[PDB]
Amino acid sequence: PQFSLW
Amino acid sequence: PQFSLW
Amino acid sequence: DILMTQTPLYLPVSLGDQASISCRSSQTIVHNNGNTYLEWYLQKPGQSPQLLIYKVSNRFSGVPDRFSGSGSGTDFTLKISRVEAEDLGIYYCFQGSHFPPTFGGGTKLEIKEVQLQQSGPELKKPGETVKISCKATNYAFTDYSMHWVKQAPGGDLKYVGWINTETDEPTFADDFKGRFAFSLDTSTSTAFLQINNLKNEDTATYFCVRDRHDYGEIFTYWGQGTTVTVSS
Amino acid sequence: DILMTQTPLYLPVSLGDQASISCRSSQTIVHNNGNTYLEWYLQKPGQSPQLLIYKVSNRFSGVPDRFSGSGSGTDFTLKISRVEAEDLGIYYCFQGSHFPPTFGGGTKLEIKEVQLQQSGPELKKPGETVKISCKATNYAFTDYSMHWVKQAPGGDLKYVGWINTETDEPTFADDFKGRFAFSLDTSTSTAFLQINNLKNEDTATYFCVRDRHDYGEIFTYWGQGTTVTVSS
Repeated sequence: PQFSLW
Repeated sequence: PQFSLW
Repeated sequence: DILMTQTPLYLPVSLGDQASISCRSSQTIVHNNGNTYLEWYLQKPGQSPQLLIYKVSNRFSGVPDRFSGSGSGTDFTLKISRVEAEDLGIYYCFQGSHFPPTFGGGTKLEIKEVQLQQSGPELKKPGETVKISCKATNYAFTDYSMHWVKQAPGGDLKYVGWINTETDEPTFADDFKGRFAFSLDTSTSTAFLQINNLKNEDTATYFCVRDRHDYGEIFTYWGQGTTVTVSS
Repeated sequence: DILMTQTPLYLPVSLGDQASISCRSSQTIVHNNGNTYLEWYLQKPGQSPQLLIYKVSNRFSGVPDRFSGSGSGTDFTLKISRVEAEDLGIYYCFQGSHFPPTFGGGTKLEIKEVQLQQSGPELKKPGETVKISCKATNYAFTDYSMHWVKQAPGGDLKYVGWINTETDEPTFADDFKGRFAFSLDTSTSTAFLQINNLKNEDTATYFCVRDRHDYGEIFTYWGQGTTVTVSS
């Protein structure tokens, strides 16, 4: 999944 | 000996 | 801005000895989701950093159990019960809880299928432009984003940013808002980093990196790196 | 002038497997004396390169027969019949037949009495000067010349030059004409490489190397290297 943290 | 190849 | 401060700078040891490394962050590092993304990496000269510990105390895959991570708040510690030769190199702590992710400055331990392939070394001259490529094999290229990390001459590691491989949207770190462009050629599962009008300070090693964040792991897979030499 | 194109840049392998690495020269490398000075080196993580094969197919003393070199004309190959743990590292092909001698870009292989002692790592600001030293032990210093090799951050190797230890005459590869100077001190059996006006492109590990060209070997003994970090 694409980066969802920042 | 001193380097002589070139 | 988060400062990662590691103690000691150099750690001389005899093989078989215990070793302990400390790392202090300038702020607490708990993520809004409740997780603490504090990781530990080991990098051998000329190789790329390899992930050892994630989420503070969990060993990454393939990592032997002599490595242990602990801590909380702003104090973190990496322990090696018995130091073996394959363990020597520079250890970096890291926080990914708050953007931009930052790396501690490193500690040198010394004696008394996912694959990312990058383009070869680039001998350039200022003004020139460089296109670093990173071929990602063994997984669905559009499934995950691609991160880029810069390693400065003194070994300092700095986050450049990342690009959404589906939407193609690049996100940058303030220090790379300039002459830095992320692109991709999904038809070859490649991600590129663009640097135009190169300068003396661009000489660094550029690593493309794959995250495994759905596992609580930030920088899990690193390319071997591309050093952009500039004949300033 | 002679390009050595080495493939592959990366070779992931499992122990027990075979590995083959190739190198193609842009021009023929037979020496007017009939010899072909094509060598293969292995650089283990955290060590200096070591000679494995010389004159195309001859194994250096102590190198296991699991390693064999072959080829002629412009195409050469190093084969490892079965990869073992101690074989991991970066392999380089090299031609020492025509000046300046040249190195292939390297192949990173990874799992899926003569002594030369160099001065220590130096952290310097640009514009400064550094004088790297290399002390020869166990042979008569003025019997052999002293060669110098530069290894940039990304691992690529570049020849700097050599100094005749009897006539005190130096010879530089075109890319190092100007800011580099060789000198020696026979009272201390020491050779020096001085770099004026430190630039970003000078950051690297510099190796002093001893040849045994009269035995058919070009770079037989390497110093441990001296890292020069130019922290602008």
